[PDB]
Formats: sequence, structure tokens, C-alpha cells
Amino acid sequence: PVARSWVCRKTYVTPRRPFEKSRLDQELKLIGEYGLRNKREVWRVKFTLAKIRKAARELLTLDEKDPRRLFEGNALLRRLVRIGVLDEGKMKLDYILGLKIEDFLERRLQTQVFKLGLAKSIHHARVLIRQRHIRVRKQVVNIPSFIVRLDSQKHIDFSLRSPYGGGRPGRVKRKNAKKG
Amino acid sequence: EWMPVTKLGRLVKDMKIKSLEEIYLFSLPIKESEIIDFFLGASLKDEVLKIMPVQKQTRAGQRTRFKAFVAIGDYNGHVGLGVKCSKEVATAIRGAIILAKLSIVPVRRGYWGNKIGKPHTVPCKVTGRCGSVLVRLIPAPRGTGIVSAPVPKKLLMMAGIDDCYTSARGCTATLGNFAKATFDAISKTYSYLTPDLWKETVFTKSPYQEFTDHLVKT
Amino acid sequence: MQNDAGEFVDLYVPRKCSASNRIIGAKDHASIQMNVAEVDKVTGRFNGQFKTYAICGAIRRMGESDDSILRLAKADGIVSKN
Amino acid sequence: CPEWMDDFEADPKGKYAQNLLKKLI
Amino acid sequence: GKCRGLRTARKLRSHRRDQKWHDKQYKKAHLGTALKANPFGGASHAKGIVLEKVGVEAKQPNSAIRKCVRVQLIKNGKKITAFVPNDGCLNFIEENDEVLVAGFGRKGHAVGDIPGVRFKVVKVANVSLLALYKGKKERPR
RNA sequence: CUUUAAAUCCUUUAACGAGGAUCCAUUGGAGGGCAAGUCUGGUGCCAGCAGCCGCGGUAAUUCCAGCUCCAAUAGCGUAUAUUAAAGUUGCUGCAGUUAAAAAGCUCGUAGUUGGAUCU
Ligand SMILES: [Mg+2]
Ligand SMILES: [Mg+2]
Ligand SMILES: [Mg+2]
Ligand SMILES: [Mg+2]
Ligand SMILES: [Mg+2]
Ligand SMILES: [Mg+2]
Ligand SMILES: [Mg+2]
Ligand SMILES: [Mg+2]
Ligand SMILES: [Mg+2]
Ligand SMILES: [Mg+2]
Ligand SMILES: [Mg+2]
Ligand SMILES: [Mg+2]
Ligand SMILES: [Mg+2]
Ligand SMILES: [Mg+2]
Ligand SMILES: [Mg+2]
Repeated sequence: PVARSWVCRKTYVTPRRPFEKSRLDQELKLIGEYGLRNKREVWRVKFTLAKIRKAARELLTLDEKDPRRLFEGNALLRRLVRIGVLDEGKMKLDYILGLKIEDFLERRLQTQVFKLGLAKSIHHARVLIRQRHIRVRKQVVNIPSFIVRLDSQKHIDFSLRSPYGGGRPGRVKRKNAKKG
Repeated sequence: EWMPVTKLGRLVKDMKIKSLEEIYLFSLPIKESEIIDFFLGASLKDEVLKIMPVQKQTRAGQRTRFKAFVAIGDYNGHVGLGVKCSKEVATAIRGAIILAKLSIVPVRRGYWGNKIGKPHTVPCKVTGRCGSVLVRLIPAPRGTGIVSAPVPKKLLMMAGIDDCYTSARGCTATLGNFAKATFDAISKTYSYLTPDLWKETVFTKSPYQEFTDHLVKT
Repeated sequence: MQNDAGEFVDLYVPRKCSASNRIIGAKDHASIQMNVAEVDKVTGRFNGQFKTYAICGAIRRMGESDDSILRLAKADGIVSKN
Repeated sequence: CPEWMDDFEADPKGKYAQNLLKKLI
Repeated sequence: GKCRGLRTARKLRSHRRDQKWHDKQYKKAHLGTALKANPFGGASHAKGIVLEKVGVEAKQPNSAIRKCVRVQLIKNGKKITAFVPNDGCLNFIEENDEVLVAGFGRKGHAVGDIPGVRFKVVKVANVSLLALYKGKKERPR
């Protein structure tokens, strides 16, 4: 006996047909459009969406006045509205079945950094995040797959200890200034 | 330039029949592909499902012909399937496209649960059969996509169904029977007597009655 | 036909056979839509309107179209009793 | 490609038939 | 037809297991003769001593010589013919040397041309055949 | 520094640390199944590949290589057990004229099933 925990999950699933033109093309389109590293990220987002859809489908078959349906449906809708995927005016359960993968991909810190104008490309956004130039509120966030909360969106800055925000030149500027 | 021969062709060209659904209402046979090209020419796409060489044994050798299967249909409400066999592959494909256009049937689409938005799936569970191949379409929730084999999936996407469950039994390796079976299941969607169609029908005038004089003078 | 909003989401509403109430399919070319010209009660002349019936292919194949049309006309008063 | 249809029609059952049929569809 | 009454559970279960015994895979897996007759003894791989190099005629439609080796398993002493996959690879094998053998790919059934052969050599003298073939490692001395 | 029993790791911070940024991504494939070359050289039913169909007998889209290409990717092949695929064990839900299949025929205990009818 030890004092360790062994709970763990697989965050993605693999497609059953490995080679098919349409799936490969759609995944490549998503990867190129959102600057993703591989197809595992696409499958990860697909898996979270599939779990959400499964929970919603389980809740729909229940009675409308069923307290469990009300409780977890409200929780699911509030979680989806909170991260910005759902609209507050579309807070009914069936609308969950209308969500797409691009909605979850648009809420990443990479895409939001690109959209806010902190970077000039989605790939530049990824390298900016991974290089500790980006902060959310006061916390420096290093993870591109950081689902930005709807309230947290207005606080995305340049990480005032970084050269782009805090005006301290980096290695290259210092070395090239010493050469003068 | 199209010069119609049938009465229906003359009525369609002369701006008398306004929609293909008026032709479907009276179950009129469509024998001119220019009618389909006139009504849905912009939105129609085709897809050659299979080219199969068939052979007839003769005293000297095997005479080989080519059979093309072509699925056609705008991805909203309409779909057709055509099979044509000819000595040249290009002729076979052309003929199969013509036949697929001549076989366009309407597709009825319904809802899985709540009736919010446009219809997205089959109205109910339907079944098509063609020579030991049985294809069953089941209504599916919104956003589920088409869970089927590639061959039925092509036709189901082409018809306009967004979400569908599928079960197939038999020798689905024969692409022709598989395609004809899923086409049959699709065609049966507007022949199922659901309660919303229980209302007594109001009979209108057929195009041959509405435009008798125009046909007389043309 | 109807969604929750209230509009009719359907390509078309097919006719039903006036004998068997079956839906007449889009491609069912054995079906017919007969029109029968009813007559005025005085001069015994066609007056312009008519009564219409529709029969599917199956009923015609079984040979029951004749009896069905006879009964439909009888119930409409076109055919006299007995 | 018309060349694919020709190469298939020359030998409908041959070493290259399957590839040419797959190309045709 | 099958029985369908509410009290027919025992009949259905007994019939199902009796008929299950008529399935090829089920009988093979649950009878115990297959595992006894299996030279690997249910293992995925095995280790053996090369007895001799042999050339096996390919099946009739195609003419070739498949280079195999007779090996004697250490764990039970059973004698086996194992296939040496790539070309020139038979030159990496010597007489009376340790070899790690695996299955051929279909659960103890012969594969492709080679008749009555269901094992392939994976390791020779504790170095992989692939490494020797690709020049990554050399034969120990 | 912090961590810790003492340390290590991680986190925090000096200094150094990138143009082939050589600080150089691999493992499997390229006839079909199944995504991606009937390009070039060698071999010539040999060597071999090939899960299956098959490829190789002097113009090999299949072998041995070069180039190019594609699948996943810090991972990816292989062997074996098992699950889905398998409505190929069938309760859901399979079959028994000719494809494997109804006892030669009848009786009969257990088993299974059992017609209306009562506010
Ligand atoms: Mg099946
Ligand atoms: Mg088969
Ligand atoms: Mg490579
Ligand atoms: Mg090569
Ligand atoms: Mg392949
Ligand atoms: Mg391909
Ligand atoms: Mg292999
Ligand atoms: Mg190959
Ligand atoms: Mg199984
Ligand atoms: Mg199943
Ligand atoms: Mg069977
Ligand atoms: Mg028999
Ligand atoms: Mg008998
Ligand atoms: Mg008894
Ligand atoms: Mg009773």
C-alpha cells in the first residue's frame, strides 16, 4: 500500500478509419486555421465535445420537471456560457446539440491572442504564449490550450516582465547592444 | 437548344409548371432530363460511385462492357441514382448521369426530438431492400452526422440528410445493391403515413388539366 | 410538417388514395386522378365543375379500383342508389 | 483523366485495373 | 422456432452453451487441446537453439526458396521451423545459436507462400535481425 | 534562494546560451483493401516482397536502392491474449426445399405454454 492516486484519463480518441479523404482534409483545415501542432489536439477537442453531447443527450430523454435534469442541465449550460461557447440567449438544452468544434477551438488562448492583436499570426500567437510573453490578469500563462473564460477575456496583456510589455530587452538586443 | 417532345416538357419550358414538386404531386413520369436541368441545374452535383466491367462469353473471346453507377442530387431535398452499361466508359458515365437525373425523387426530412429549426434527419425508421441487401435508416439527434458506410453516406449527404443512423445487412460488397437499397430507403421517406399527414387531401388541378388549351395551341 | 415555431417545413404534401388512404408516392405511375363531371338536376347538362378521386397503383393492380370508384361516386350522389 | 479511361479500357482485367478504376471514381 | 415463454431461461441458457461448443474459435479457446499442442505454450514469443538451416519450396503458383531454420525450444524441447524474413538475413544466423522466435501473424496458421510454417525469427544471438539488416548493430563475437 | 529530516526535482532569479538556428525526428508505407509515383538504376519465377488478393520468368506502379511523396508523430512497427466489427452464438436478433441443417414414424413422464367469463 502507498499514498498515491491512480485516477487518469485519455483526453482523446482515435478515429476508426485511419485513411479517408474527407476526415483528413477537415482535420488539416482545422489544424491550419487554428495553428495546431497535430491531429491529437483536434481529437482532444472532438472528445470534449462528444462527452458534452453525450451528457446533453442523456439529459434530454429525462422528464422536463425531473430535478436531476434541471440541476445538471443548468450546470452544463452555465459552464458552456461561462467559457463563451454558448450564448446567454440560447440557454436551452437542445442548443447544446447545435455546437461545433470550431466554437471550442475559438476559445483557446492562442486564437484569442491572435484575435486581440497581440500577435500577427496564429503561429506567432503560439510562439508568443509558449515564450512567456502573455499573461491573463496577473498570472503568466504558458499553455496555448488555455480555454479563456468569458470574464477573463478582457484581461489578456503582454506580461509586464516581458520585452514587449515591460520594456526589458532580451538576450539578442543586449548582445547586439554590447557589440556597439 | 431544348425542343421538348413530351407534354410535360412543353409545359415546363413554357413557364407553366413553377416547381418540380408540382410534378411530384401527380406522380408524373419524367422522361426528359432537361426538366431536371431546368429546375435544379445550378445545385446538382454528380459522383461516379463505381465502374464495373461485365463480360459476356462468346465463341472467340469475352465481350467486355462497362457499367457506371452515378449518384446525383442537390444537397437539399433531392437525390437520384442511375446505372448505365455501355461499350465505352465515357458513354456509360454520360448515360448514368442522364438516368440519375431522370430518377430524382423528393426526400422527406423530419426532427429527432424537439421541432426547433429546419428538419435535419429522417422522419422515422425506414428500410430499403435490393437483392439480399437491407438498409435501415434511423432518426438521429442534431449534430450526430451520418453514421453509415461510405456508399450509403454519399447518397444520404447528397439527399440533404444531416444526421442519420444506419444499419445494413446482407452482401453489401455489391455496390449496386447497396446503393439501390439506400436509395429505396430514401425514397420511402415520403410514402410513410405519419399522423401529421392524416389530414384529408385537397385535390388540385393536374398540369394537363390546368394548361389544356396551351397544350392544344402548342 | 409543423415545427415548434409554426411554419410548414415540408417540400410538398402528397395526395392520399381516396379508396385506401395510402400515400401516393412521387414515382408511382399506376396511380390515377379521375375527374367526374356531375350534372345539373334540370337540363341534364354538364355545368362546369366536377368531383375528383385519386387511386393508387396497388388498388388498381388488385382490380379493386372499379368497385372503389363506384362506391366513391355512390357516396357523392353521382351514382343512384341501387 | 481520359488517359485513365483509355489505360483501363485497354486491359479491363490487368495488372493496373484496380488503380485505374479507383482513379476513375 | 425458439421457446419464448417467461420461464424458459434455463432452456435458453443450456442450449446456448451447448451450441457455443460448436463454434470453432470458442472450442479452440476453451477445450484445452489447442493450448497443449501449441509449441509456444500460449506465449507470444519463445527462445530456441538453431538446429539447421533449411530451404522450403514455395507453393505451386510462385517459385522460390524460403530460407528457414529448425529450432529447438528451450522451455519444452519441441522442434519448430521458423522463417528468417529478409534477404541475406540467413547469413546472420549460425548453427547452435540462441534465437528469439515469434508468431507469423495468423494465430498458428501458415502464412502466404511458405507451407507449414507459422513462426519467424525476431532475434539472433540477442541482437535484433532488423538492426543487423539495417547495419545498426553487428554480430557479437 | 526556495524545497526537504537532509537533499534531489519542479517553481523563482544572476551570468553564459541559436542561422545550415548541424541545438540537424522518427517509425512505417507509396497496385487494391488504404493516403501517397505504371519516375530512375539493379535483379530477372532468382533474390525477395506479400496479414489477403497477388508482385517477380529482360520494358517490376509490389523485390534491392536513389529521389519524391503520406500516415501518425516523441513516438511508431511486430508477436500473442481479448473486445467491437459478429444479426458469423442471434434475449434483443440468425439459420434447417436446393448452400451446413427437421429425428423414419407415432405414443408418452418431467419441462414449456395454455380459450370466454366475476364492477
Ligand atoms: Mg451484418
Ligand atoms: Mg463477400
Ligand atoms: Mg521514409
Ligand atoms: Mg520503393
Ligand atoms: Mg495498400
Ligand atoms: Mg489511393
Ligand atoms: Mg506485413
Ligand atoms: Mg504494394
Ligand atoms: Mg468477438
Ligand atoms: Mg452489433
Ligand atoms: Mg448464418
Ligand atoms: Mg443440404
Ligand atoms: Mg420428416
Ligand atoms: Mg409432459
Ligand atoms: Mg386466460
